[PDB]
Amino acid sequence: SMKIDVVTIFPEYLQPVRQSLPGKAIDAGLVDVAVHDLRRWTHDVHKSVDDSPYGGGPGMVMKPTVWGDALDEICTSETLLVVPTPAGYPFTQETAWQWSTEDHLVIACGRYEGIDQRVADDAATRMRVREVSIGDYVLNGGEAAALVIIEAVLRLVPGVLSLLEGPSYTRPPSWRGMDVPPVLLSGDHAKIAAWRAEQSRQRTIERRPDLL
Amino acid sequence: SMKIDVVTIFPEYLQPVRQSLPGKAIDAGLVDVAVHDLRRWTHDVHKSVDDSPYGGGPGMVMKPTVWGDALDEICTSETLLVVPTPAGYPFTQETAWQWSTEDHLVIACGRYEGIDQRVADDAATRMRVREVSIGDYVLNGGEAAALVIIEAVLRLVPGVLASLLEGPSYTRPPSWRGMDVPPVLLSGDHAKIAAWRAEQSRQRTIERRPDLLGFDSP
Ligand SMILES: Nc1ncnc2c1ncn2[C@@H]1O[C@H](CSCC[C@H](N)C(=O)O)[C@@H](O)[C@H]1O
Ligand SMILES: Nc1ncnc2c1ncn2[C@@H]1O[C@H](CSCC[C@H](N)C(=O)O)[C@@H](O)[C@H]1O
Repeated sequence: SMKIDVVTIFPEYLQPVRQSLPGKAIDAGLVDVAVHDLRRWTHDVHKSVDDSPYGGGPGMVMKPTVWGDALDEICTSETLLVVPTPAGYPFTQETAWQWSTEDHLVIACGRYEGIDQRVADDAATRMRVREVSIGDYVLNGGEAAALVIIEAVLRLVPGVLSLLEGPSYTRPPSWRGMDVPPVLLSGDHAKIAAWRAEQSRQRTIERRPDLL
Repeated sequence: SMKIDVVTIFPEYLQPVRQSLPGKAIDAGLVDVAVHDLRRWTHDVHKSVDDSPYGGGPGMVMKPTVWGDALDEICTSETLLVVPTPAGYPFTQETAWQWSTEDHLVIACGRYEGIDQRVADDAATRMRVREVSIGDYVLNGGEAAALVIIEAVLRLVPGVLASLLEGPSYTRPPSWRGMDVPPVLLSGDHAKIAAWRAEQSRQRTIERRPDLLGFDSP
């Protein structure tokens, strides 16, 4: 069984992935995804989640007192706390495999310039904390990153959801003047495998030379 | 003014586009985002969008005929056709800057094992086509990739407006749970604050992303 708790100021962002879980998996207790509005843990009538950065400059920083109360309530000693951030370690398929056998993931979704660093520092003294980037681009908030992480992790949990793969084809054999490569129809399955390997090599050279 | 069309067999999965920054840019009229159900272009009783691969292998491939009809209707020669795929060129901040100047993005979201390669090949005979990966992991579908791409592009479009990681940030109170904000940040010395932030950035980068500074990855 896996529990995923997401904490966010935009809880509606995660509702479609919640509803996408198959009922059989939920009923079997294989997976439970819960979403929490961070504003439940604000202190003031204005429900403030952010404040000006120490040292100056633009933007805002999310408040440690609010996040600290949220994580105190949601996390336990078994929690793996995931903090999406463009300044994080890379989230990769290896990470997804590792996290797919965790009992409890908590995803803390940030906004503005991120979460006051003492939140992660303090949490790390009582649980495991993982600051991760999903790619070399900047989002406005952690919610889209949470969606990517949830999808990549949960498709590796049974019954829930080096070289590049080459092109794929289906019927019809000829379409808009373009034929499916005839080798694929040849019934020479060793040759087909070699053809696919060369297609993957060429595609990796063209698109991802870093991988070779 | 930008137009983004998203084509998917799961249109409800794109509802998050109405939240947060993409939602506000939608409300401000700077961008119009339309989501289309690919099954609208099917003709059979069962609305079939997939068929088994040629050459063997597991899974299913999205049929070219249905996609070709959809893109015929939605795209023009001016369109930038975005095809998310883990086998694509990397989508990066540079890509986001480039696409932020485009008049029309169409995002073709795959499912199953992906879309028959001739769909992209055919589209490229009349428009620009970009097959892109959003990262070194595997999603079940292109819908989450579309949301990432839309968010990263929309925050750059004029009307809403480096090679290093940003260091840590702090806000009030100055002491919390016995944990202090670094004193330099409280000191008011702008030059010492700038130098500390630059050092924190470079130290975080070599620890977390040594590749960005030209060092081996672990
Ligand atoms: N590449 C990425 N990977 C994971 N999370 C990201 C991300 N890019 C942005 N985020 C999320 O979005 C939040 C704000 S981005 C932080 C800086 C600010 N957006 C700016 O540059 O002006 C982050 O704290 C993180 O939660
Ligand atoms: N890293 C990534 N970047 C962009 N899109 C991705 C992606 N991973 C998955 N997708 C999307 O999800 C769809 C199905 S994944 C495609 C099959 C894959 N070879 C597999 O291992 O099963 C793709 O066609 C693409 O639209």
